[PDB]
Amino acid sequence: ALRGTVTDFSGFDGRADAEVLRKAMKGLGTDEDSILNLLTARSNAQRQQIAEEFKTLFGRDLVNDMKSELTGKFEKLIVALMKPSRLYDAYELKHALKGAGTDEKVLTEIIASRTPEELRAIKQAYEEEYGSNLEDDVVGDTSGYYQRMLVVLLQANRDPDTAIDDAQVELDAQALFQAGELKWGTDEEKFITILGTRSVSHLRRVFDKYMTISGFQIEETIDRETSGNLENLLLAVVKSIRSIPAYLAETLYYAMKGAGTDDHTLIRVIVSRSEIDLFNIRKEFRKNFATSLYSMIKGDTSGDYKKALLLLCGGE
Ligand SMILES: [Ca+2]
Ligand SMILES: [Ca+2]
Ligand SMILES: [Ca+2]
Ligand SMILES: [Ca+2]
Ligand SMILES: [Ca+2]
Ligand SMILES: [Ca+2]
Ligand SMILES: [Ca+2]
Repeated sequence: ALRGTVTDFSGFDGRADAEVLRKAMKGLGTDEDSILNLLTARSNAQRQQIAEEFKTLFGRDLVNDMKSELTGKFEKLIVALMKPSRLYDAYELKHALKGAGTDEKVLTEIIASRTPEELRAIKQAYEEEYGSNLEDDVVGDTSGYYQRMLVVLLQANRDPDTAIDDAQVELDAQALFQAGELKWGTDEEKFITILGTRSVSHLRRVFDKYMTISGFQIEETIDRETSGNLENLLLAVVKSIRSIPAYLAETLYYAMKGAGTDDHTLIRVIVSRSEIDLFNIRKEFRKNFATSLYSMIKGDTSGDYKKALLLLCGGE
């Protein structure tokens, strides 16, 4: 089913690539284009082996040398590209959570779209890297039913997908209907429990059944019932339940639609998904916005940043 756009380079020689990169950085100036070109064509695992070889040949740290060399967006992109896969989401969440700053955009995006298996992996990689517990960090920086919905999701405890029980499907669509539209106010506790714990395939049936009973798609009710971060988060969760690729594709579209470019989100989703499902994300993107992702990136960005980004997307 899923497909990323970056694979392992056949005929990889770690040590040959470290020499290319030394040479691209040695002395006056920088050859961005050999870096760019070499690195968007190696898998993340291969980038780690290259970083190892560079260190045993030159006693130098590859990423440190690269960030003295490079600047701006392209620096940020090559650095994200060099982050170990198993550490990148942990890193982005730690960086969303920190200082005064908490950036709900990133927290909502990662935690709503990662599977239980990935949230487990992420929670383990965060405490082992940052010496703080992820849940405790989120709680500390968030409030309300937004906070609670993130903790539910952080339990990575969604029900398995067994066979569908149609009475349960009816029972949950009716409960959501009584919790929001038939309610003066909203029973957010009900929404967080059903949306937060039920298996994915059962929620796909609930959403349709909800449509049938109410005449509304669940998104429309979420929008009528809730405001702010919690609205944002429940929308993100619902979208991810129907399709993580499609959700991420519209995260992308909106980063670079809104006049400027949310370079942070562009780098973050392209790099995070490049070996998971970025192919399928480009599919959902062509389907819904009637542009190729390539064409939209090619026009919203520039330089070596644009070149690297397009080599990572691929497409026609
Ligand atoms: Ca140099
Ligand atoms: Ca720099
Ligand atoms: Ca904070
Ligand atoms: Ca709190
Ligand atoms: Ca209501
Ligand atoms: Ca609203
Ligand atoms: Ca734009």
